[PDB]
Amino acid sequence: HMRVEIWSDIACPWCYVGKARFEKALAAFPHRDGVEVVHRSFELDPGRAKDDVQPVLTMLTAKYGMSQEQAQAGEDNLGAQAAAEGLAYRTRDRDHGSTFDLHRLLHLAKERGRHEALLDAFYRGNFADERSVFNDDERLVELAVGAGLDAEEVRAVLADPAAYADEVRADEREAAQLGATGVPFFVLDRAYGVSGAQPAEVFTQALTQAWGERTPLKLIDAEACGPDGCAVPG
Amino acid sequence: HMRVEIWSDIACPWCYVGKARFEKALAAFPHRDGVEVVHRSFELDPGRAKDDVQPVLTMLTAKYGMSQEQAQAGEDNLGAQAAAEGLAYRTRDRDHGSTFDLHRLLHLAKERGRHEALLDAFYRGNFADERSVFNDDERLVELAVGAGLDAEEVRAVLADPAAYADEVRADEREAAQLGATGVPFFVLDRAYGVSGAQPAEVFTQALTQAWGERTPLKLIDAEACGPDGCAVPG
Ligand code: NA
Ligand code: NA
Repeated sequence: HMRVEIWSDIACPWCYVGKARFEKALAAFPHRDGVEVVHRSFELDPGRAKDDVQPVLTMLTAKYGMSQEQAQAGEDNLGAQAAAEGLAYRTRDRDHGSTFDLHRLLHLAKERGRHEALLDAFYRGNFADERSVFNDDERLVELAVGAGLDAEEVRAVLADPAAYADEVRADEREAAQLGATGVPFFVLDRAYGVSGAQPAEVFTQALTQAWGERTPLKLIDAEACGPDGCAVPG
Repeated sequence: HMRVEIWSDIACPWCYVGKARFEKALAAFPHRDGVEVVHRSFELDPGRAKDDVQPVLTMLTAKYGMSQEQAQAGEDNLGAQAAAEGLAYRTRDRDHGSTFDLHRLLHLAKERGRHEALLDAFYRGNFADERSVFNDDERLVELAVGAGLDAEEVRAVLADPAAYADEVRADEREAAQLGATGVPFFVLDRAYGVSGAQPAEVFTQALTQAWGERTPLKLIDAEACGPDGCAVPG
């Protein structure tokens, strides 16, 4: 088979839309049975302070020198494209903050086999839900418990800043080495990079090309165990 | 970086010796910091019955039409090569059996971040230890608890045959697709296959070649979030 790695941040509307687009493409791919999907941490703003939560629309108009009209229109468009993938998406009063701790908790999840459940919870918590996922540990606890995780434990991870920090940074490091400066970023078989919330069409194409072009392995050759037992040479 | 996947069985003396040889090679590799090692299930005898435990030396002489002298000599040699890697290895009275349940428990471990600890425990339980790891659930419980895992839980996995069965078969399936018919089998970056307990020299070589020859990714190209925010095109 082959592996598809997907770098994303929770505070990234196209990561949320692009995940659904990819999954839709994957479900129509002829070798979906041979594909493993691995989610990977990325922070769009790793330097941001935990207590720095801002309204999205303020951020667009203030931080990006864009009009309020234009800000609203981008969000309306994102709401339309989210609906079209079967995702809820609030087009008003969204907020934005640091995701570092969310990512540490995603690694707790990845190591409780619940990675995709907590990822979807956090996305839902962010984009579908009026309550903030930022600077609110009890919110993360509730979202995490809802995803199957244990609470005393999720709390221990949140209480201990070093808990899973290495793992978050290592994912971020790997993305930086692979050339990604923006998410979502999809790496198909460590041969092809796909960037942004592409049409399921492109994703389908990317899967097929990536699959199609894997050459058999190149061997280097000694003692082994095989259908007729183990070696005894020296 | 890059990933190195290692297929092995617990009832495989060269898997045990080859793991140590690889690790030794990895520790002297200039880009060890960029390598992720993932362990993968393989059963040399998946059809074997849980209650079918045999002395190794009987198996060699009876099942492989080899002399008893020769059987003992292979084991003595394996004991020497194990010592040379810092591994204990009993050259007498080893037994051999089904590993299916061990592999299911390794997947429990992989999903408690304790994969390498339980792998080394099971190897030690098999090759260093006079007590059998085969057809003895309480032994597996003890070995598993010693490796950091929870007991009521390890027992639930052992009580439920379907627990992690899919995961074991999927690893075995992948090995079969990659052409492996014997272990240990090392796949470096999905580009190079290395088979058997090779000299750390070859492993070093394999790492270097595999690392050296990764070409940058090929991209296919849309909306993303990046250093200057998120897209708004349509
Ligand atoms: Na929210
Ligand atoms: Na033993």
